Amino acid sequence: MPFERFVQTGRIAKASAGPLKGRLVAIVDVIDQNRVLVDGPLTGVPRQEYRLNNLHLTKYRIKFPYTAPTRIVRKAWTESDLKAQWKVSPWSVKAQNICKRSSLNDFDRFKLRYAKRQRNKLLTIAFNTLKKRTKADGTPRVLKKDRRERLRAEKAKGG
Amino acid sequence: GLLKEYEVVGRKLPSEKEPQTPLYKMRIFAPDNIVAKSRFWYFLRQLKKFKKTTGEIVSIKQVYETSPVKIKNFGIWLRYDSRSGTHNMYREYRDLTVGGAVTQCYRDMGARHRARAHSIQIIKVDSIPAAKTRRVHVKQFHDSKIKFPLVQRVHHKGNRKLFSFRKPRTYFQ
Amino acid sequence: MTGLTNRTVVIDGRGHLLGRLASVVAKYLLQGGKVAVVRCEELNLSGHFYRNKIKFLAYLRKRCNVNPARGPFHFRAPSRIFYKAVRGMIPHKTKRGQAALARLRVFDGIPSPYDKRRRVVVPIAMRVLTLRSDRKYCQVGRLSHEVGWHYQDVIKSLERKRKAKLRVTLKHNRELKKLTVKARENIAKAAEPFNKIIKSYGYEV
Amino acid sequence: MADTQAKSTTAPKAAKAQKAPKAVKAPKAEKPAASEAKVSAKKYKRHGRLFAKAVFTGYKRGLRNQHENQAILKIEGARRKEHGSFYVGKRCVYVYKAETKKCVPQHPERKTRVRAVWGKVTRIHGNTGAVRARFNRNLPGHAMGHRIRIMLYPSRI
Amino acid sequence: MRTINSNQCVKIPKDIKASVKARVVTITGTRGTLKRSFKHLALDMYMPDKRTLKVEKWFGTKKELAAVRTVCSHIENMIKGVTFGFQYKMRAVYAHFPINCVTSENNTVIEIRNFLGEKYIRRVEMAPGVTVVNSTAQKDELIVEGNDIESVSGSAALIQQSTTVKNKDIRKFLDGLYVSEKTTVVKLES
RNA sequence: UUUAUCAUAAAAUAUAACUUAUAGUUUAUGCAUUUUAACACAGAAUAAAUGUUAUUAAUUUGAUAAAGUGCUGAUAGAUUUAUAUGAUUACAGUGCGUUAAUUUUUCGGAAUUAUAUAAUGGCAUAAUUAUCAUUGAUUUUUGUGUUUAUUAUAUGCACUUGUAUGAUUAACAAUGCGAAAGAUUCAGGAUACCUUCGGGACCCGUCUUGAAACACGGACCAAGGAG
RNA sequence: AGCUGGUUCCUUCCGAAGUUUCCCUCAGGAUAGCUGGUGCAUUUUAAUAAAUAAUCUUAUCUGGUAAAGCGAA
RNA sequence: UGUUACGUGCCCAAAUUAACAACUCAUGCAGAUACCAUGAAAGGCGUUGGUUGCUUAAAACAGCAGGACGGUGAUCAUGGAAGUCGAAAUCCGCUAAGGAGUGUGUAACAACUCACCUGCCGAAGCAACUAGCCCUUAAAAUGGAUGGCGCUUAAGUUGUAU
RNA sequence: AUGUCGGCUCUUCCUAUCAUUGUGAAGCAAAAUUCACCAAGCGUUGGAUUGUUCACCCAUGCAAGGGAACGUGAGCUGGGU
RNA sequence: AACGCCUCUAAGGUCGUAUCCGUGCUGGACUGCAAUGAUAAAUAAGGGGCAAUUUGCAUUGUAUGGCUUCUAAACCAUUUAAAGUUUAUAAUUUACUUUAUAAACGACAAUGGAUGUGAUGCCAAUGUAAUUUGUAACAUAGUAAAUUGGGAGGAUCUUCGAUCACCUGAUGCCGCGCUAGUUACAUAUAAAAGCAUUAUUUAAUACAAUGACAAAGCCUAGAAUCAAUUGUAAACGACUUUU
Repeated sequence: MPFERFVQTGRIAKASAGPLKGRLVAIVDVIDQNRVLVDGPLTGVPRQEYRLNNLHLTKYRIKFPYTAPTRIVRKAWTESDLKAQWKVSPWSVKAQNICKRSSLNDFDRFKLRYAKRQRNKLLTIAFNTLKKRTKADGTPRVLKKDRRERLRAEKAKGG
Repeated sequence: GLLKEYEVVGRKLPSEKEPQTPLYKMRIFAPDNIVAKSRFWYFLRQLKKFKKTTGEIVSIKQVYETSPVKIKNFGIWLRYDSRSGTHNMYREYRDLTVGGAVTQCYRDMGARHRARAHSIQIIKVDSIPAAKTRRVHVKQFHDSKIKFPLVQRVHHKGNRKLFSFRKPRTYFQ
Repeated sequence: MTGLTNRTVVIDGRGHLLGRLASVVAKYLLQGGKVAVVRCEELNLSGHFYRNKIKFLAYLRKRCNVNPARGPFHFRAPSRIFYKAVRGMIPHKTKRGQAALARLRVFDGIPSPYDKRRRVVVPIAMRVLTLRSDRKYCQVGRLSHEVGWHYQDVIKSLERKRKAKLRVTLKHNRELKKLTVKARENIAKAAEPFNKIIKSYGYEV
Repeated sequence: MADTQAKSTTAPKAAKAQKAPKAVKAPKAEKPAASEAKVSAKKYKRHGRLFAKAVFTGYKRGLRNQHENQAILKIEGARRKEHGSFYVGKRCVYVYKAETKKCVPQHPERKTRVRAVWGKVTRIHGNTGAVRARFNRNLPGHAMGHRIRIMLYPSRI
Repeated sequence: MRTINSNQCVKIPKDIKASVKARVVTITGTRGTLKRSFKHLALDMYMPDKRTLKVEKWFGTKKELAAVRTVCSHIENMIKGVTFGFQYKMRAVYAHFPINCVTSENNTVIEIRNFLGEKYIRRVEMAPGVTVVNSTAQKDELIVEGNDIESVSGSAALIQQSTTVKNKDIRKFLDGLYVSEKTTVVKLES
C-alpha cells in the first residue's frame, strides 16, 4: 500500500455520467462492489446511490461519519470547508476551464493568436548564450556583440 | 428484463348460482403488465387448477418498492431448470431494489448455470435483517469499518480526441 | 503530411494489440488518413507465447501442393504480420483496396525520418487498457523469430543505435525547453504583452 | 424529478439571450453557487468554417445494394448525433481537379480546370456523428477518402 | 469471491535492509546482495516503517490470492538466503559401478563419469552463483549451494534428470544422483 | 424511501476521556512524542447511526395517462390543360354606418364588461331506470329553481395579392438568353463507345423435383425452316 | 413412334397439376379435381334484408386416439 | 423520401454502446445464432456458483510429535496367520483411548500403518451431491476454413438496456 | 458413354506409430519383448505360386505397421473378369 | 499457494523430440530493391547532363477570397493492473539509473489536441488583403544582413551518402530588415449594383512540382543488340566466350 484510490467513506468522487455530471460528491456508505451511496449537498446533488462505474474517485479524503443522512453530511461538509478546497484544486479549475474552452465567442480566439506572435518574436530574440552546447563566440563584431549586449545593459553601442 | 414488481389477483369465473371463488394473489417480477398476468396463471396453476380463460383476471396492479434508497440485504430462494436437472438455490443479493435484486439475479443465474429466464422460477422474497446472512461475499459489506480500495479504472475511449496525443497513461499517480 | 488531417500519422506499435490496431488503421486508410506504423516488433498479441506460436505454425501447414509458389506467403516479419492483419480486413481484391494498402507503410524498429517524429498512441489498440489483468500475452517479434524471421537480431541492433540518437536529441530538447520557459517568464511581467493575453485567456493552457 | 428537469431546462433558454424568463442558475463557471448543471460534453475533430473537413468515405448502402442517391459524410468535428444535427441543413461542395476546361461565362468565368459539385446536408446517419448528404450531382465515388467540403451556409440562428 | 483484502507479513531481521523500488527488492545483509523480480505478479509492498514489510492483495479472486503468499515466502527466502544461505545435498547411489563426480571451483559444469560404467560423459550446465562442494567425511555426496533457492535446487535437479537410467529397471537400478535433503547452510546457533 | 421535526430502543457508522503496540525520531533492551486503511461500542456523552411508532416538506419519488398549451429544425414530394365537354364556391380579414364604460399603448387602435335566443357544465331540489351496496356513490332519461362561466345563433353589404376549393409552389428576385440568316451562353443525358468508382451479373435451349453444372445439342454467321 | 430433340414477334391480365378412377394400364390416355375463357340470371349479395355464401362463436350430435387401466372383460 | 425483419470491430450497410452483470484462457475443428454441416457415454481438489451432512472452543479441521496393548498364537481356515490370503465372527479388561482389527507384508513370527484418545495447532475445514464453461474423452486422410481477418475485462458464451 | 481388376510405373498425405528419435508403463533384474505418448521427418523390402488385391510360403534386415485421392488403360499390359 | 500444512502448477520459473523453424541446401521477387561504372552519337554538329535550375511563356497541384493553413522538433526505457508519470533536498549514475527523507498528475473530473510543447499558425501586415498599406514620434523589452578557411560527425524501402550538419577561427562592411507597445500623418483596395450576393461560383498573390517554343546563362564525350565467333552452351531463342 503506497496508496492508490480507495472507494472510501469520505473519499469523494466527481461523477461523470449523470444529471449530476461534474458535481463533486462524497461517499456516504459502501453498498456492493458496483455501487456506493453518494451525497453532495453543497454541490446540490441530492442523495442517491450510484454506480462506481458512473463515478470515478478523487484524491480528497475527509474524516467522514460514514452512514450520515443529508443533514449531518451538509454539516460535515461545510465544517470541512470542502467546497473551498475543491476550488483551490487546480485540476478542478482545469475542469471549469473546459466549460470555458467551450465557444469563447470567436472574437476572443484571435485575441490569443494575434498577440501570441508578440511572444513568439520575443523567444527567438532572447536566444543563444549559456554554457551548454558551446557557447561562444568572439565575433566578427560590430553589430553582433552589440546585439548580445542589446539584451543586457543596453548602453552604448551599434556600431 | 426491466424488473417491475406486480400484485396480480385472479378468481376463476363468476356464476350467480355459484358464489365467490376464493381470490388468490401473487408478487410477480415482470417488465410487463401482461407478463405479470402470464407468470401469475402459471404459478397459480401449480397449486390451484385455474386455467385462463376458465380463469378470471381480476386486477393487475404494480407494487411500490418501500425503500429504494434503503441499503438492504435480500435472500431469494429460487428454483431453476437444468437440462436433465431441476434444483433449488438460496442466494443473497445486496441491492437497493427488490426489483434490482431480481434483475441482478436473472443475469447471475443466466451466467453461471446457463440459467434460462424461462427456466427460472421465483420462489420467495425476504429482506434479511441482521447476521442471518450466510452470504460470505455479502457479510463483507456489513463490516465495521468499511473503507475498501478502488482497484483499477476504466479509460473512456479515448477521450474527446479519437487521436489522444496525451497518452493514457495507466499511472494515475 | 498534407491531409484530411495529417497525411502521415506515425503510430507506436508498442503495447498495441495486433488486431485491435489493424482494424482501426484499416478504417483510417479507407477514410484517407494514410498511416505509418512503426515498432511492430514491440506489437503484442494476446494469448500466451506458446499459444500464438502454435496458431502461427498452423499457417505454414497451408501450402498449394502443385506449385507452392502460387501458394500462401507465410510472412515472417512482424511488420509483414501486421501488414497481413490489415490487408485481410481491407478488400484487397478491389482496386480501391490497392489504393488503401499503398496509403499504409509498416516498419519494424522505427527508421528514417520517423524517429524525430512523434509516435502517436491509438488508445483503443492499447493492450494495457483493453486487456484484463493477469492475462498472459505474446509479443509478435518473439513469434516472428520462431516462424523463421531472420532479422530479430538485426533490428535489435538497429533499434539500439536509433535509441541512442534519440537519447541525445531528448537530452538537448529538455535542456532547451527549460530555457524557453524562463525566457517567456522573465519578459512576461516586465511590461504587459504577455500579461494581457495569458490572463485574458486565463483557462488552464 | 420530471418537474426538476422542467425547471432546469428553463434556465439555459433564459441565458441564450432571452425571451427574459427563469434564471434558476446553470454554471458558466465561477459561479457564486454553481458547478451545477454540468460540464459540456464534449466530442470533437475540426475545420470548421469554410468547409467542415468532411470525408466522402462511402455511399449510403444496403449490405450489397449500392444506393448512391444519398451519401454518408463524416463531419470531422461531429462525434455525436447532437453535433451532426448542427450540420443538418448546410450546403456542401466537392472541389476537385480536371485536366480539361469545359465551362465558359455565366458566373464568374471558371477556367473549369477546377470543378465543383454542389450538395446539401440532410439527416443524421451516425450513432457516431456521420451525416447523410444529397448532392445535386452526386459525387463519383472516386472521391473516397477524398476531402469534401461543407460551408456553414445554411445556418439557422 | 473477489475478496477485497488479504495481507501477509514478512519479518525482517535487524542485520538486513530490504529496499523496494517497484517490485524489485534489493536486500543487503551480511552474506551479501540478493535481487529478485516479483515484476510478473504485480503485488504491493508497504513498509509500515518497520523492518517488517507487508505484501498484500486487493480485489483479486482466488488465483491472485494464492500468488501473494508465493511472494511472502519468496522474500522470506531472500531474507533467509542472505543470513542463513540455502544448501541442497545429493547421494550418488551405485550398487557396484561408482558414479564418479569430478570438478568444482565453480566454474564446475558437473562431470559424471562411469555411470553405469557407460563410457558416456554427461556434463550438466552449472547455473550462476550456485557452487558445488564435495562433502568431506560423507562418501560421494555432492552439495549444491547458493543464496538463490530456485537456482540451486534446479541445478541439483538437472544432474538428477540425466542420469535417467534408460531401458533398464529404475526400481532395481536405484542408480542415480537423487536429491536427499533440502537444508540451510549456516544458522541458527553454534 | 427522502427533507424538516418528536418520543422510545439506542448510540451496533462516526465523533470521544483513556488504554496499548510497531516505527521515523527522541530519550536511555526498554520508554517518551507523533504518525500508522496496526489498536480496544473504551468510560460518561454527542450527532436518533440504524430500527419502530407519530407528524411533514414548493409533499416526495416512481410510473402511467392527458392539453394545438406554446414552438423550432431538417428531409423528399407539390399532376395544378381550374372550362378537351365543365365549375371556381365557402370562410376569413379589412372598411361602412348602434352607443357606453374601464384599462393598456398612450398615436393609430386593441381587449373586457353592460342583451335576447338555444345548447352545455358546474350548485340545490324532485321523479324514473339500471348498477356498486345503501354510510355514500355511479348510470341512462326527464323536469324544476338559483347563480356563474363557456360556446354557438340573432354579425348584412362593399372591397380584398386574405384561407381552403378536396394532387393549392408561388409571392418576391436574381442570372443565362431567344441576340435575323448567323449563332454565344446555360441546363440536361450509361446513345454507340471510351474513362473513373461501387454494387450486381455463373450458359442458353431442354427433359427434369431441382441446371452454372464434372447433364445433353449448340465453333461462328447468313438464308430456308415446324400447330 | 405413347419416344427424343426442336418449333418461328411482343405486351397486358389471370393462372395450374403431378391427384381420383379405369385401361397388357405403370414413359400414355380417357375421366373426375384443380385452370382459363365465353358469358347468363339477380343484385337490398345493383347501378343515380325479414335473400345468402362461408369462417368464428353459440347451441345440439358423433368418435376409441393421446392419456389412463390390468386389485375392469 | 420515410420506417422495418436479420444484424451492428472491420470485411459488409451498421454503436469497437456516449449501457450492464456474470462465465470462459482453450498444444493441433476454445468458441462463435434455429434448420446447420456433428459430438457422447463416462471423468476432473481446473474454475465458478448451488445443496445437504459434519468436527468444535470441554482448543477443533489439515499437518507434525506420541500410544495403537493386554484377558490371549482368545480363535477356524494349517498350506501358513498372535490383528491383518480368507471367515463363524467380536465380548471384557486396563483404561485417556486402542478393532479377537483399515491396510504394508515375512510363508510365518516380527517391524510399518490406520481407527480411538492425546502435546502442538486454540478457528477453521472436511465428505457426498447439482451443473455451467473449460479441459479429458474427442484419432484420418490434397492446404482450409465461426464465410474471412482477427478476437482472450471478446468481436465468445448466458442474460439485460438503448 | 465418367475408360473394370490386378500387376508394372509414379504421386502426396494421413495416423489409429511396427521400426528409428526423445519419452512415460511393466508381475522389464540382464537380455528381450509388450503397453502408452509427442511424432508420418525417415523406413516398411527380394522372391516361389496365384490374374489376384487379399492370401500362402521362402530368405535377410533391429523392424519387413495400417489407411486415403473403387489413383493411375490419348501410360502399359489386356492376364482374370 | 489453493488445502496454516503439502505438493511439477494455480501465478512465476528450468531442461527437454528423428518434431517445428532457421542456419544450411535449392528456384530467385521476371521490372522487389541496393551498390557501382561508362554515360553517348563527335563537330560542317550539336547532343545529353546539373536542371534541383534561371527568363518570356505554358501545364499541373496547394491554398482556393492573403491563408477561410500546417507541422519528417515532439510527453521515456519497461516489467505492468497497487502495475505507475515527476520534482526537489542528501547520496548515486553512462542510463527520468540507484538509495533514504518530504511531496506530487492518488488508471477522478482532469486530461487528449496543442504547452503548437526549438511556445505554429491566420503572423509580417500600426487599415490583416481575389491591392499592398506607405510615411512621423516616444519610451521599454530588444532584433541583426553577407562571405571564406580548418577540425571532428552523421545515413535501417529513402524525395540528390563525389550529400547535408555542428563547432572553432579569420575577413571585412550593404546598415538590407527592424518587431511588439502607445501615439501622429495620408491614402488606393474596399462602395464585387446588390437590396435576392452565393451559384455556372472565381482568382491577383503565395508555396511546390513539371514543361519547353526560338534564345540566354554551367558540364561531358557510352554502349547494347544483330552479323561474324567459342563450347564450358543449346531443339530454336538464350547462356558462356570473341575480334
